[PDB]
Amino acid sequence: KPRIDMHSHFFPRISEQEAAKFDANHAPWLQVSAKGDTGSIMMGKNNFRPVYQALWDPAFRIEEMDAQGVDVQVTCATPVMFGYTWEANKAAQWAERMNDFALEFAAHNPQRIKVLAQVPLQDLDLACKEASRAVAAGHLGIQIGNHLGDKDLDDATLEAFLTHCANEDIPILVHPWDMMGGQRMKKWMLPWLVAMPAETQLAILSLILSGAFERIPKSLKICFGYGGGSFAFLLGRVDNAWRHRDIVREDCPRPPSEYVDRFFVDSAVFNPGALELLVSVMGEDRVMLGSDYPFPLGEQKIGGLVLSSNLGESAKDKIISGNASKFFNINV
Amino acid sequence: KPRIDMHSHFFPRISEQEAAKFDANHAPWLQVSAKGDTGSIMMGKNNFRPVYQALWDPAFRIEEMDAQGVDVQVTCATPVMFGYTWEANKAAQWAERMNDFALEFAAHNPQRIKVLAQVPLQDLDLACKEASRAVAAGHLGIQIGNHLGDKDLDDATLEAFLTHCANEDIPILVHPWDMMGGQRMKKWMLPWLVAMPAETQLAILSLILSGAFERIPKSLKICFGYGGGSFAFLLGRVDNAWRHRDIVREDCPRPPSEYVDRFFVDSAVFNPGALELLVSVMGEDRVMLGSDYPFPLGEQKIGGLVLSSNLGESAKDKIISGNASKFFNINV
Ligand SMILES: [Co+2]
Ligand SMILES: [Co+2]
Repeated sequence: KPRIDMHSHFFPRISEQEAAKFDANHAPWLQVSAKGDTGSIMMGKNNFRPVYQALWDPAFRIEEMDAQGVDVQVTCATPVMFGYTWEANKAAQWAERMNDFALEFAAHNPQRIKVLAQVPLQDLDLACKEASRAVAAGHLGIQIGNHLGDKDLDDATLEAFLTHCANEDIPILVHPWDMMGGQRMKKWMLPWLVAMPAETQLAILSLILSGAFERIPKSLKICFGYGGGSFAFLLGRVDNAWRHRDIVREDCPRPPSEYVDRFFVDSAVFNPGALELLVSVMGEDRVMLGSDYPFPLGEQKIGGLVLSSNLGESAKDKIISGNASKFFNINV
Repeated sequence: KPRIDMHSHFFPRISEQEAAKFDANHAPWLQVSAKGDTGSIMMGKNNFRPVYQALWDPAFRIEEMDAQGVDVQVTCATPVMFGYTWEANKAAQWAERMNDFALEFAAHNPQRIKVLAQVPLQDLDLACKEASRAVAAGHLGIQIGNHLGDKDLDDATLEAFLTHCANEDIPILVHPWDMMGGQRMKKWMLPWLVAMPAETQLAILSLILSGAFERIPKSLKICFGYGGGSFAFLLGRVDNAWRHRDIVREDCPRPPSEYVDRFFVDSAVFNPGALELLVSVMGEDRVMLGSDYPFPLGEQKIGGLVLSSNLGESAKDKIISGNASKFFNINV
């Protein structure tokens, strides 16, 4: 059985002065130490995140997959590369540059490294073009942020994008980014612990309660990061509301929990009971191993949590291999 | 066996002028309709929120209690009553009558109807003043908003307040209000499904990761509303972050999951699996039955989820009744 990890990120070699050529405050670039082993994602002139080789260097990444026992890894852009706020033609350009970088990275060993495209989502026309092009060019689908400022997934532009992908049999992974919280969550990585899972839950819900899933064709393949946030756990609150308020029910014809057959989630929930509640709510067919490699708060032993749970033989196979094979049409 | 509902709310009978004497524009009052079965919480001259009778009628509440088999019920201010933005010294008094009004509602019957108080939390001194006098007066503890603007519970000022309450041996129910989200959660009661649980989780993690518990004594009896939100579901992720980053660990000397013996949660989670997972995280002694009566999104069949679960019979007894009596001081 081949182990598949479908949530991992990369960042290419981009010089400071080139990030500038797009935007001197918000275009990210990669400062690497001369040692070669480490560096940081930068932002204008500011440190954004400490990183290490496996992020940019595909050769190095292979050992680490050998070491982890990971055969096939589907990887994508680091969310900070998204460029969703920017002027649209630069973002469309930026995306095309990055999705090419990504193809290269994978070319090192295209059998074992698969990529996902980023798109200039603030512009529906350019975004569908990049989606279609980049999948022509090798990508197995797209990764988008869960929202566009105060447009959430129920917005018509975002729905139309999912609908473009649906119609072209292009899979989508949705990653939270640009977290709500303004000024309250500056210490202890709260943005990662509180805002992020709520962000993701809210992507799922914006689609459910807006009646979006009645409009998007049933053939869409859409997956949600980090177990779909707290979605599964708060699903009962959601149904309850739905049953007792017209305003909650107005746009959503079926109970919200009936819609769990319309998307997938990854496995990264960091706890045996959570994963089980998750697989319980979602079904063993809709969960995929993702690790969030190679970041500090990803699963440092990939598959560990699944490999050693109270779970089905076939279910574990589905989660570590089966599900993702189909979702991404990876020839097992 | 005597069922206790420790999460409910009231609004008082304040005459517009006898209210506006505080703020002609922002002090909330209650308008009682034609028949007498329906109302509206009014803001100065504005229609804020319509309301059914049991929010204001103690005599009527009793009948509904008897109909549910609730023997004792603890009720607190509706979040609109808070006024944590308001000029301290004014609210210091405004809180006082809110709390006297409360006692006035709990006068009709004290064996069965119990009160917690609100405070002018924006000024520490006035709030500490008020809590003590209000408890002395006959309130059983207090209810606070989870946050005050950008000021979360890791605040030395808030922390101080809680340490005060532990020392005077006063219990505290934490409720989420004034939800994060800016312009984003506008339909389908999204703030209540997403913002609310995130907020409650934020409040709990604020104490844990800030180190607040290594400075606040074991004597604080603090409960968090709505099952602690998504806290118990996401605990796995926090322990993982903590293990993997210095900034998560920097102020919290022990793994976050160990602090689960320093607080309580109510049980309003509206799902069998969620409840068991939550008791699995918190234990039978730290989960109390709360309905959120009389709001529509409260539990209809009060106690139903607990009584309908595969849990230890005496565990059931503790949620329903045992724990709350100890926690609040309710004669069995
Ligand atoms: Co990620
Ligand atoms: Co409430």
